[PDB]
Amino acid sequence: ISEFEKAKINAVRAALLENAHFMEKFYLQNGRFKQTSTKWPSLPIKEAEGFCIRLNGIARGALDSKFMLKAVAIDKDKNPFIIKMNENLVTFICKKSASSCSDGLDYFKGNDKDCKLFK
Repeated sequence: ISEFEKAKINAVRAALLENAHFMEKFYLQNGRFKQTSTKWPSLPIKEAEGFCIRLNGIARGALDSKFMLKAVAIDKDKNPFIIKMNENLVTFICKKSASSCSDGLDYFKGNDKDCKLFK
């Protein structure tokens, strides 16, 4: 049970690691220590590891200092949790849903429940 969580989380969180680089752009922009480092990560992930990566929430692209990074399980049953990426390099694991999968892989979902801080 619990092993599934961390394994599945890690898997799509690897895809969110792409988003960790995307949000890292933000880190590198907001905190420029070395100017020689040019950095443009662009998220090509819409779905990965049975979860979907979408830009949704406060924005749908880099606008302010906030970077919308969301991974939602296509199947909220096959996968009870959701993986959300915040600019703090932090993951939010919720049993709730924080968005929807526009890829139209197989299934859609809409449930709210428990949340968790993953740092």
